[PDB]
Amino acid sequence: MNLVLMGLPGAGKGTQAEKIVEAYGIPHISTGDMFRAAMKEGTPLGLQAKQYMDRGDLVPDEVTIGIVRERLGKDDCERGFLLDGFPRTVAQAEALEEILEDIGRKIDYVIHIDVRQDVLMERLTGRRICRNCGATYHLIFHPPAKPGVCDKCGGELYQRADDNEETVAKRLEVNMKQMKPLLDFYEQKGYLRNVNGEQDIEKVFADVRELLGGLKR
Ligand SMILES: Nc1ncnc2c1ncn2[C@@H]1O[C@H](COP(=O)(O)OP(=O)(O)OP(=O)(O)OP(=O)(O)OP(=O)(O)OC[C@H]2O[C@@H](n3cnc4c(N)ncnc43)[C@H](O)[C@@H]2O)[C@@H](O)[C@H]1O
Ligand SMILES: [Mg+2]
Ligand SMILES: [Zn+2]
Repeated sequence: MNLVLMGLPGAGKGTQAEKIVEAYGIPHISTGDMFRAAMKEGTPLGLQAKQYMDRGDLVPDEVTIGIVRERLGKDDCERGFLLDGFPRTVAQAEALEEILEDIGRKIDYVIHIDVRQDVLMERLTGRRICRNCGATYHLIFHPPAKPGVCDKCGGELYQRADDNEETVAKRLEVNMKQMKPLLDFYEQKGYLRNVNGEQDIEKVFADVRELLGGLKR
């Protein structure tokens, strides 16, 4: 399974990626996760990315493409992979085609989790994640068994810096501008498939398993 997840900030991509990885054993590759880990470590790329992420802007194309090229060339990607929130621009998608031609690992399907913008502010301001393993919760929609504690590793939950009302409105504007050109790129390829993201979390995952059932595991 060679897969991409696309969708607006807060649509449910991370939530569904956790369930796909647990079921099928393929590597989870999230560019947002990679940039936040680098920022916490204080590396030159992490400090560059921080200026863009704090505002709600996208990180420039070529440095982003470069970290993806290197990750996908690893041995653990031989029998499949899941890209979560990359690509984000048509220039990223064009580069990704050339990378996969070269290593012989072409995309099976692009999964678009479709959610309208009027519900996304409430999704993002109540999001809480695990400091140690990244597991995703929501104080109203999907709370942990014990308050402030991860169900998976027992670590402390926290609110991301970028999940504030002012930075969320900027993220929605920036990412919406890229949606129609990216969706048109993959529709013309023939392997874009749509999922209704405005359902219960377990029903969204059911529809995702139904999409993926024709692939070898
Ligand atoms: N390729 C690239 N190019 C350039 N720059 C890049 C880049 N990638 C990253 N960057 C930079 O890095 C930053 C961060 O990137 P990114 O982290 O990828 O954050 P985002 O891009 O803003 O996407 P999120 O990770 O925000 O949302 P999600 O769809 O995964 O939803 P979730 O499952 O958590 O769910 C949301 C909430 O709702 C809940 N929820 C999930 N599903 C449902 C449901 N069905 N019903 C109710 N609630 C639900 C969850 O519990 C959760 O609390 C960017 O702004 C940019 O600066
Ligand atoms: Mg994510
Ligand atoms: Zn955890």
